[PDB]
Amino acid sequence: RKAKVKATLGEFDLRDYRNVEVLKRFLSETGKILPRRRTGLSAKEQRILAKTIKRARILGLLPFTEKLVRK
Amino acid sequence: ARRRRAEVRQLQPDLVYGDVLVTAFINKIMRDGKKNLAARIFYDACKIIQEKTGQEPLKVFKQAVENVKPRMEVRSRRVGGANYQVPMEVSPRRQQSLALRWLVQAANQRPERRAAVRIAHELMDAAEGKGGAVKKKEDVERMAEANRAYAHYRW
Amino acid sequence: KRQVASGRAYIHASYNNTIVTITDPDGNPITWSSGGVIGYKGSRKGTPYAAQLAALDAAKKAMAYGMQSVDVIVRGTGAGREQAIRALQASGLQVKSIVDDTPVPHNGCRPKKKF
RNA sequence: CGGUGAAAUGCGCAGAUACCGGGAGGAACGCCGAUGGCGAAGGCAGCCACCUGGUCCACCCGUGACGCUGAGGCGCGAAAGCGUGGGGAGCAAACCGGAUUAGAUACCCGGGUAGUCCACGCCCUAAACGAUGCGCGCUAGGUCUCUGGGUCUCCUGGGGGCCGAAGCUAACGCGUUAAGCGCGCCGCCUGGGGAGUACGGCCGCAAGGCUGAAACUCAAAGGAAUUGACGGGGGCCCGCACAAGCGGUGGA
Ligand SMILES: [Mg+2]
Ligand SMILES: [Mg+2]
Ligand SMILES: [Mg+2]
Ligand SMILES: [Mg+2]
Ligand SMILES: [Mg+2]
Ligand SMILES: [Mg+2]
Ligand SMILES: [Mg+2]
Ligand SMILES: [Mg+2]
Ligand SMILES: [Mg+2]
Ligand SMILES: [Mg+2]
Ligand SMILES: [Mg+2]
Ligand SMILES: [Mg+2]
Ligand SMILES: [Mg+2]
Ligand SMILES: [Mg+2]
Ligand SMILES: [Mg+2]
Ligand SMILES: [Mg+2]
Ligand SMILES: [Mg+2]
Ligand SMILES: [Mg+2]
Ligand SMILES: [Mg+2]
Ligand SMILES: [Mg+2]
Ligand SMILES: [Mg+2]
Ligand SMILES: [Mg+2]
Ligand SMILES: [Mg+2]
Ligand SMILES: [Mg+2]
Ligand SMILES: [Mg+2]
Ligand SMILES: [Mg+2]
Ligand SMILES: [Mg+2]
Ligand SMILES: [Mg+2]
Ligand SMILES: [Mg+2]
Ligand SMILES: [Mg+2]
Ligand SMILES: [Mg+2]
Ligand SMILES: [Mg+2]
Ligand SMILES: [Mg+2]
Ligand SMILES: [Mg+2]
Ligand SMILES: [Mg+2]
Ligand SMILES: [Mg+2]
Ligand SMILES: [Mg+2]
Repeated sequence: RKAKVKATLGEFDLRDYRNVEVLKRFLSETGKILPRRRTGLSAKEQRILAKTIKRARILGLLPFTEKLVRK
Repeated sequence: ARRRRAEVRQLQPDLVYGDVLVTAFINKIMRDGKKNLAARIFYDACKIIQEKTGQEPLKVFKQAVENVKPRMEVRSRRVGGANYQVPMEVSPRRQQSLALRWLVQAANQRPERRAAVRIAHELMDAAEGKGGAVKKKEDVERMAEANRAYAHYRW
Repeated sequence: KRQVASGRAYIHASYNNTIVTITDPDGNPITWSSGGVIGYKGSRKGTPYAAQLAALDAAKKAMAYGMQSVDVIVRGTGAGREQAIRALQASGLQVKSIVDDTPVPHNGCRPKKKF
């Protein structure tokens, strides 16, 4: 239990593909859509999120991929 | 040694200087259990050393070992193609032991007619940094960082 | 001839060989070096030591073009990718950043039989 | 540079590789992604909108036995493969060249045509597998999971898994997702090899497919489980077995 992104957030719309400030938090240091293990999301939730992020990337708002910066 | 680690033999201290290193060396000189002849070849070689340098042979001795002690060596490993010559650092004891052996082995090479001298000279030369005692140290140390390209197949 | 203050150090390590090119802050290469340029033949180029060499020579040629600092980009999985970095790190160039940008297809060309 | 155990073929001073920017093209969609979902099967995953099938739950409103199965028929049917046309990045049968090896004529490396991709028409086979036909009723429970409903501690449907009562089984195993207890209906089996061969008939442009023998010959062919042995299988352990040494044999 490193940190669950379900808790660090109030309530939001999972079908909202424009809410970058939320969505941003379900991706990794790379653009990669986090695993349900780190998202804490339901089984149904994760599939919905999944599509919303895809929609939003295609819109230009979220990244397909990043580059890992050795921090 | 498959069950346990073998426990190093504790040697008897030398009969003139007390340094166990003296004895260790002596043993390596002798052959066929001829310990008396050995001591004589040692201690007479000290006399030549005490003669032709003036200082104390014990210490020329205890110095000629540091200058043959190899700081690391090459051992052997086989991976997935054949046998890449691997480098690896050399323990406390193995150094001391390799040294004594090498001193004697190459002391015995020298042209000098008599044993006591041959020891005395190599025990002097090497004590400074020359003579095939060191050149077989400066050899095993050479291949240590000449095949350091293969220094990632370590154990 | 030119004078290059800061720059880029790109490190592309194969399983077979590690190449390092150094460029200007616009990304145009200045001098480069590899494991074979170091003067190795086959299997031996793809080696944490060969790579430590490739990097060192790369920065050697480089600091002669006035090189002072570098941002580092590594592309690839492979031996001495890590060595190439540390070689750069302790070469005399101040290492501003490190990044990995190994290209991961988002599932495109069918690979060769042995993958 | 690439490439392998090592290496060459190949590519490179017509400037390659590595690096930045521009452009074209094809093919497949990383993360989510699951041991998950949907489908009658074959099969189906970037995103969007349109057209469209199956399906589950609640309400218990309408019909009033209208149901189940199904020879033949008809339609669907992975991959490869055929015909015409388009397309061709990557890959890659055959084929070309490098190595390996006693020899490779394969496994490894560098190339490369069909093909892989789209449309249209064929082909119709499979370890097309749960190797388990469909429908219905009956016979402890536990646990994990996808997905509905409720007076949502828990209760109640429909899927997907693991473990198990009774029972069944040659055993392995199955066990409310039955291989248990029963009824209905279809398909199929009847010793091994010969053989999915022959002949005949049907389909097919072809490649070939479906249907399918006997003579002969063997006395077994088989399934599961047991002990052992062996493995260029795994795990732990030991012997001067290797290693670390000292001294020899092999030469005279
Ligand atoms: Mg032990
Ligand atoms: Mg480019
Ligand atoms: Mg083209
Ligand atoms: Mg199903
Ligand atoms: Mg299937
Ligand atoms: Mg009613
Ligand atoms: Mg009525
Ligand atoms: Mg009525
Ligand atoms: Mg029906
Ligand atoms: Mg029917
Ligand atoms: Mg077909
Ligand atoms: Mg096809
Ligand atoms: Mg065709
Ligand atoms: Mg054509
Ligand atoms: Mg050939
Ligand atoms: Mg090939
Ligand atoms: Mg090719
Ligand atoms: Mg009901
Ligand atoms: Mg439920
Ligand atoms: Mg169930
Ligand atoms: Mg069971
Ligand atoms: Mg029982
Ligand atoms: Mg039932
Ligand atoms: Mg039965
Ligand atoms: Mg028969
Ligand atoms: Mg018969
Ligand atoms: Mg048949
Ligand atoms: Mg056939
Ligand atoms: Mg057949
Ligand atoms: Mg026929
Ligand atoms: Mg015909
Ligand atoms: Mg058939
Ligand atoms: Mg059997
Ligand atoms: Mg064994
Ligand atoms: Mg031995
Ligand atoms: Mg011998
Ligand atoms: Mg003899």
